[PDB]
Amino acid sequence: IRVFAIPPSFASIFLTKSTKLTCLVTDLTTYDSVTISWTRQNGEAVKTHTNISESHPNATFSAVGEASICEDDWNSGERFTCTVTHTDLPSPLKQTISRPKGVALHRPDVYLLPPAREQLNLRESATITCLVTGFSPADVFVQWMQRGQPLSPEKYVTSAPMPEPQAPGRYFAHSILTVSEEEWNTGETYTCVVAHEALPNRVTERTVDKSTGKPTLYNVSLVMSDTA
Amino acid sequence: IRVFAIPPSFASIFLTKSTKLTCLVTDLTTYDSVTISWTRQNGEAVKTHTNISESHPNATFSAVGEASICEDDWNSGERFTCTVTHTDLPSPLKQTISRPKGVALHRPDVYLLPPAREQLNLRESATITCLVTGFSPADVFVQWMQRGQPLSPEKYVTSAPMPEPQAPGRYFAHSILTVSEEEWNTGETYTCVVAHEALPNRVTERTVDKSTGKPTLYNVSLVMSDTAGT
Amino acid sequence: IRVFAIPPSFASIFLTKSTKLTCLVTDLTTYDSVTISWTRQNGEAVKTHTNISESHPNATFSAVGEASICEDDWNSGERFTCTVTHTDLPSPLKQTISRPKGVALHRPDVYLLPPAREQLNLRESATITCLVTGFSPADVFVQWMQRGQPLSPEKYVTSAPMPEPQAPGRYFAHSILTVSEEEWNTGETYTCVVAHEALPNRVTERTVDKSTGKPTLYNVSLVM
Ligand SMILES: *[C@@H]1O[C@H](CO)[C@@H](O)[C@H](O)[C@H]1NC(C)=O
Ligand SMILES: *[C@@H]1O[C@H](CO)[C@@H](O)[C@H](O)[C@H]1NC(C)=O
Ligand SMILES: *[C@@H]1O[C@H](CO)[C@@H](O)[C@H](O)[C@H]1NC(C)=O
Repeated sequence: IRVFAIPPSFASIFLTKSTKLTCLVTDLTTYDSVTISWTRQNGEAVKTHTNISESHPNATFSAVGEASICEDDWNSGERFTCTVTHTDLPSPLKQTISRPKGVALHRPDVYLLPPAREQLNLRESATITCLVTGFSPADVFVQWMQRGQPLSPEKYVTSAPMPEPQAPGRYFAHSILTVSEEEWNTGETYTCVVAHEALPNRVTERTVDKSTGKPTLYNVSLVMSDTA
Repeated sequence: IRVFAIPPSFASIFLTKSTKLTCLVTDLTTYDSVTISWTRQNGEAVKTHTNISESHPNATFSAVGEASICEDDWNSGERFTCTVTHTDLPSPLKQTISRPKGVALHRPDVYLLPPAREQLNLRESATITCLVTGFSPADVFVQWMQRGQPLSPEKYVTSAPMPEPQAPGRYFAHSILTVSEEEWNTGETYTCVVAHEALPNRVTERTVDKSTGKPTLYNVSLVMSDTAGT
Repeated sequence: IRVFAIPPSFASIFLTKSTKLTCLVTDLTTYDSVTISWTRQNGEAVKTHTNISESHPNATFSAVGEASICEDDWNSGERFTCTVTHTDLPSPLKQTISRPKGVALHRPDVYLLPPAREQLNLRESATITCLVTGFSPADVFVQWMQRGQPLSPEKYVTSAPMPEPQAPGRYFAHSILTVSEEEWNTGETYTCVVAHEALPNRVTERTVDKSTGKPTLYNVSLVM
């Protein structure tokens, strides 16, 4: 009986714009009369459940049980407890869901680095990296937009957060968006959206352009002489 | 009896980090045992209703009650009804406020405008404006932060939304942050934050500084008289 | 009751080069004995109000009043009282129309702002705004002129005056001009004029174009 109730990630919270709690049974024979429900503080019980599949190649009952509940309820510590009433165990399988309060809350520092000059000289592609550093919960979401329109998820790839060597509490992550080199030369502005809990507005946007790392000063001095 | 309530705009709920709506009753006699609550169409009212204001000396109430309500439930289209029971009106008075449905949801087109040279040449101050235009509906919230830190609301003021001349459906707004010239000389982010429901992430951030724009300056210092005609 | 006595703002007197007094009749019987006051302190009667409004659908009667009063006489501070002799009230309602005096006059500091780089990069429309700062009181009739010919009122929108955050006495105003990007690229010597009483000539002009907004870039030096 593997009731792995993994809380949805913050990227999943701002991806589908809905908080779906997870209480899924793994490695168990599919049976009937399973009355799953969520019990919280003050005895509230609101639930809608779908995605029930009788047959599985691994002989594991799905019992996905995804319900839409407001984010403020999670922010209030409602301790969402799953109550899977399986036949073998008459007592409901209690699995609580709550945010691990007590962790450090450091806002990320978003830096939109310009593409390398040699790669643009190669005239093949233009990969703009979005270096996100300094976040303790390590729950970061990176999304790219062009002219205010979000791009397809397959154009940009985001690496999983990993601990920072200098700061043990803080974490860092990176993501790259690959476009054509003349697309970069066109003058389009790319915005990197970084979603995190510690941010005052929960998101942060940085804009990159052709004129973000150009040489502000040219100091050419043409000196010509006819003597040794 | 002028019955009216102020619906919680997106700007207010974005500023307060919570969704709360007020029930307001005007031109009624001063009786005790006030029972006002926002009843959802399923028949379940608000949990708590506190912070009721005190009557004006002119025998007119502007009392407002606040409660914690889910934002998804409000903006999904579910209308909220306020029940008003009092000795003056034995029949239960009802109120209704709800955001309009079917209105065009177009993202704002934010273009921050750097200040002109002459305001910098004058030594009094510098004004940085964040031109927000082409957004529907009219409601919008503009916030200014410096280096990721929120600034005081007294420094920046947001203009009231007005329709765009080209398109009647869209609207445009202004927000000016007045800062000293020496602050503009130093490198500061001075981020402009625009909040709107039609945006995907609901927040648009733009940055500006002294090095913003700044076409490349050339310093050609050529020496040619050393040849002296071979 | 209530009467919509709207004093003529500085914009109205600036546009028509004359003062057009307005005292809108509201909340009165449509076809009852009505006597609106249109006399000065001395009692002289102005010319009869023109363009009388028709019968409003509700019980309230509507009427548009106009008058031709001078500039300094209207600035002299005499009282233009609006009172109506009507049978629905035993006593007539008085709402005097007069300029409020004692307000400080501050010279506006207008500074036109070039269009943003992102707007010039996306290239859908070009919005040129004329920022008005440090003007008091809250009155403005800022305009927009194209190559010497003023643009249509519909093209430009003038924002309502609001108190300045740093200076409570002073106010600010906005006036955007939505134009084509190619028009800005070609250069149409757009100009902005702002109307205010505190200026020595009541209006000042600022000129902008594409070459404006571009500093000196080419510091080529010839030395011997
Ligand atoms: C540019 O070059 C000149 C000499 O050619 C030098 O004196 C000057 O310091 C240089 N500019 C900067 C910013 O260093
Ligand atoms: C431009 O060149 C002149 C002549 O060499 C020099 O004196 C000046 O400092 C330069 N300006 C810069 C480098 O900003
Ligand atoms: C331009 O060049 C002259 C050459 O003498 C120099 O004095 C001046 O400082 C330069 N200005 C800039 C902004 O580089």
